[PDB]
Amino acid sequence: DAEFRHDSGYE
Amino acid sequence: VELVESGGGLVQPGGSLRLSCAASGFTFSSYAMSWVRQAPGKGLEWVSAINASGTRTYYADSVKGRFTISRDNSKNTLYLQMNSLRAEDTAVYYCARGKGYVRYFDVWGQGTLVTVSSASTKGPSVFPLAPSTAALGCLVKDYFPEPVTVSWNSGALTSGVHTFPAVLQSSGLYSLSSVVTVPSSSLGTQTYICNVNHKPSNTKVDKKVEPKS
Amino acid sequence: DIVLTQSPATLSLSPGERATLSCRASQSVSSSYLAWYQQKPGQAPRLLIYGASSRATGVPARFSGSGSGTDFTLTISSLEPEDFATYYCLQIYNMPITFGQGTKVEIKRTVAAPSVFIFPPSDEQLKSGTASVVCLLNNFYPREAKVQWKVDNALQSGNSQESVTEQDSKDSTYSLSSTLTLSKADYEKHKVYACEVTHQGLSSPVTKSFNRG
Ligand SMILES: *[C@@H]1O[C@H](CO)[C@@H](O)[C@H](O)[C@H]1NC(C)=O
Repeated sequence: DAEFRHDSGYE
Repeated sequence: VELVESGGGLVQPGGSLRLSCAASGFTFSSYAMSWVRQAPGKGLEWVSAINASGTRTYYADSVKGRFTISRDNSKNTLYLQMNSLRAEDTAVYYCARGKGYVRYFDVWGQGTLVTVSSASTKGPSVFPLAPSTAALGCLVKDYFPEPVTVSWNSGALTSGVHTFPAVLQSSGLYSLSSVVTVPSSSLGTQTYICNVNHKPSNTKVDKKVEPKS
Repeated sequence: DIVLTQSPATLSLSPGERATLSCRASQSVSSSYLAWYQQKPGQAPRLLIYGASSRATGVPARFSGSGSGTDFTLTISSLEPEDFATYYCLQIYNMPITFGQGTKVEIKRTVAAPSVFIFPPSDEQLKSGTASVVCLLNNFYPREAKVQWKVDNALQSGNSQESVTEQDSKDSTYSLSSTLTLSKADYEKHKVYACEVTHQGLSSPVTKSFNRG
């Protein structure tokens, strides 16, 4: 519930 | 489990506005959060997101560098600071709770309307559309911003009522009509009053609509 | 960015029919991260399906989701009246979070011709130097309708605006308002004001008119 999936560096 | 937004209103282009979302009924600090917007008549557009701790924020390209998402976990509140606002930021903004990484949004706020425009707040003029089954109505003209509400007979009359979506006139002000179809036999016996409320300008009008003399 | 393409853009279906809504992703999306939402006018989105196939609590069994990779489907087995709404898919598999542009599911019903009404400007409005002439097309189906304004047989082009309601919750019809704007001086210069309505339900155009005064 705590974090979003993303590629490193995404702004 | 609820999310309640506030802070919406009218701002000029280049302006700033802060939205808040008050969370209740769950452990706020446990959940990643997001803002999502919807321009009038258009689809849902993701705006910004933040992890549960507030340590990592995320932005859509359209708003990067202009908007800042933040949270205050000790206050069960999510924020969206909007700066350098543009006409195309006009929209209903929703806060949403992430659920699982976050896999979907499971709880949504009620939404808060943000209008970005150089036009000034202005209350409507209310004119009768007099009956010539009969139709009658009220023309709600020259107001800004959205929205206005219309009821008939203080809510007692709903059958056959149509309140049209507002149209932006070339003058930059909105106008809409609300009409009702009623038995011809009732004309001049039954009183028909359109109740108009433009909250942004604190303008309320009750207008009796009758056959013309 | 993962682009979600929803098709068809709109569906017109009868109660009891199967609705099949498609969401195609521009690259593979883990099915755990693909959800479907229902939205009705004035309301926040409501979670229907999460993880491609799981029904949210409270969602009836007639809703089912399926698919994987780049092709996802929401099926409503037998449409109930409360199922007519807009439906969005959402991916939270990778940033930026994206929504499909929505599929609007509308109620099919029988052809219904509009009842047409015309309203002169009120004397009250004339005091302020503008005249609004209103044409109402009431309770028609399908949505497609043409309104033509003539003032002393002069076709009016560009000085009118139209507004259409959502389908009526009782009869699934549309209504439409067209408003012609003139100056008082111009209004007083002419006699015959007419709105001509073309619709599938009308074998020939219907004209409503009044003579000023
Ligand atoms: C965001 O918060 C979550 C939950 O507290 C944590 O696991 C994650 O590492 C944080 N992400 C970043 C990039 O700081």
